Amino acid sequence: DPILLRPVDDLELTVRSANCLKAEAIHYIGDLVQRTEVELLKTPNLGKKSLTEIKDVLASRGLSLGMRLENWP
Amino acid sequence: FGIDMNTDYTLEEVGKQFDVTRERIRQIEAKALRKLRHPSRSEVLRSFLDD
Repeated sequence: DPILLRPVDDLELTVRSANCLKAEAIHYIGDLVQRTEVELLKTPNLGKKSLTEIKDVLASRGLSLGMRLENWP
Repeated sequence: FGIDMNTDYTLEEVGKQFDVTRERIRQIEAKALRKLRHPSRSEVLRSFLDD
């Protein structure tokens, strides 16, 4: 899908989450959604609000965490 | 700009309207522009630039 290879640039996220994901260094979401909840809570200095925001931006476009992919990217 | 009003205003008149210096107003304008530049608020907008 073109969108999970669409950068976190275009998630319309807040810059706090920007710092979190820059630390994690996940540019596209095709590997983002295979990661679980604790794999996101392994973030440096990241808590409930930013992660609820990221699940918000996922379920705005019809996705979430934990999904499985094949030959990605 | 003059968007849907009378005369556009300099930054200082705007800071007057919000009790800020013009630098505060430049920060606000730049942040709003950066927000709008991204698609999902800008797909149709940039399509108005038909080229």
